[PDB]
Amino acid sequence: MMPDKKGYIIDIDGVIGKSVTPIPEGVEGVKKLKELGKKIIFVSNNSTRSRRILLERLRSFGLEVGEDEILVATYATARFIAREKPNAKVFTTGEEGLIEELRLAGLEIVDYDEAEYLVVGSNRKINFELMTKALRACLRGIRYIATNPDRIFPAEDGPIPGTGMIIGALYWMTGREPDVVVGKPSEVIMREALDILGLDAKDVAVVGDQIDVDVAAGKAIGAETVLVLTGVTTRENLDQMIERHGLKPDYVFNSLKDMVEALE
Amino acid sequence: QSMMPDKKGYIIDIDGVIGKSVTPIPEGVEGVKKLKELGKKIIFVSNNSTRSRRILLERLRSFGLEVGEDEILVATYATARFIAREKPNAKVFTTGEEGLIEELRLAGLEIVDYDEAEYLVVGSNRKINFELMTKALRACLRGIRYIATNPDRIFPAEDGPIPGTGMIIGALYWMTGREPDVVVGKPSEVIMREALDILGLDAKDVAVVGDQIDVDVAAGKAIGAETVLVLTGVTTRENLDQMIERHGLKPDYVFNSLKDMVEAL
Ligand SMILES: [Cl-]
Ligand SMILES: [Cl-]
Ligand SMILES: [Cl-]
Ligand SMILES: [Cl-]
Ligand SMILES: [Cl-]
Ligand SMILES: [Cl-]
Ligand SMILES: [Cl-]
Ligand SMILES: [Cl-]
Ligand SMILES: [Mg+2]
Ligand SMILES: [Mg+2]
Repeated sequence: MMPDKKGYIIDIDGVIGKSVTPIPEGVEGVKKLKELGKKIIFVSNNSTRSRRILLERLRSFGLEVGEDEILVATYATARFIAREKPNAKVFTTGEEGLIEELRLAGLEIVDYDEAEYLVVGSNRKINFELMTKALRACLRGIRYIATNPDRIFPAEDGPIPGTGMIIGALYWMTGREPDVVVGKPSEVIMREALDILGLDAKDVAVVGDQIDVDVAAGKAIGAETVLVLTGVTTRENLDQMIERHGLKPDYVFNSLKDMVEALE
Repeated sequence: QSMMPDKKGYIIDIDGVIGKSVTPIPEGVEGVKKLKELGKKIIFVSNNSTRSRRILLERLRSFGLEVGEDEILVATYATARFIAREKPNAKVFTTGEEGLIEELRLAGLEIVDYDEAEYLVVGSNRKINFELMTKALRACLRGIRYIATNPDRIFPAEDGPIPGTGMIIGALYWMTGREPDVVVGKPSEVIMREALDILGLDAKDVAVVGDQIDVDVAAGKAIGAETVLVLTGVTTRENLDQMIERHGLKPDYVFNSLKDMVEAL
């Protein structure tokens, strides 16, 4: 059996690029998928970059990509809120790229005492007072959205905290988890992706480099899952990752290029 | 019971009882003076993870109290000595502030980076940042022995709730699945049994006095000591029933202030 579908939900980091640098076989793979006429949407959990920046990044990899072909957690979070409550007042722990999207969606950036929504995103400049403000917003009982649940972001010099750090802190202090988690493996971003694709899950494959994020995301919407080995998961650690995370992908390929070549 | 039975010793919380931050509570200060005149053994037990024993001694003396080193057991000191006893000169990595670092050094411990540490020591830090949390994460992931100064999730500061040391505990648990191996501060038995061992008294002869049901009353219950709640701090006459209900525990005695407890003997 081959992973031959009408549409593809494709993770960026570890599949198509690593930070600002392209993964050559990932790029080749996406180009050939596009040439075959498949519908593609890139889905990213990035909580600090705007849709604009990631579109520019993909184009710098040599890809032809339109606005509708990228769904990033910053944008998806802002949108989600704007649909619920146009011009909502939001207090955020997050960074400029998230703030950019919140503003583009018509939302008003305010302090915790004025907020209608608490929006948790990662912040490299997080500090004790921002955490105090988030704590108090939490205790006010206002609607609480998180951009993505990632506990640990796998970086080259080692693990660093993800948005999950703030989520964890707030849960421990108040007993409150987010009302809504947007990013993978949440169904929120995934179902929005299906919507944008205009396809049901049976006609979609979800492609990524993390079993706990991408494969779990596919499982959550009942789409077939493809794990590539160009990112976090390797030939060396594959069996251990399957064990650690408790899920097996439907397919494993060295890179996206190999997945596409399996369609011929 | 409106009257207080005569205990040989007292474990007394500071914040909300004797002072609020650097400001004395006159009825608390007077209560301590009177207990000392009665010849009762006293130890102040504080969950403060940012201040050294040196600084809290100075603070109590600034309230006009005559207090010795052995009469204060603060979580910074208690944590450092707990570790040093287990492993003299242990290498430690900490998230804490200068006050904790001071006590760790005074106990003979070596402050090192996360990759060399034998213990992870979690204390609150008002200058907490992403780099420090990265370091803590990595120390935590190594599986090394992990001690927390105190478990307080929320610290009841004068101008509204602020995060406690439990913020960092919470973050690390969520990211790694690990809770501290040992929690030192109240309501943990660790600091409380050390207090009993400084007093040279069994719990049956000691009352534990504080302003928080979830910390001070819980602490006394954990060692089987009678509990006294004063109303000079977090708990008030107005919110008392709400606090019993929220925290799920009843103190043995309630007095408006430490002075009133002492007068009821
Ligand atoms: Cl980035
Ligand atoms: Cl990304
Ligand atoms: Cl392209
Ligand atoms: Cl993240
Ligand atoms: Cl203080
Ligand atoms: Cl204190
Ligand atoms: Cl200090
Ligand atoms: Cl604290
Ligand atoms: Mg990835
Ligand atoms: Mg207190």
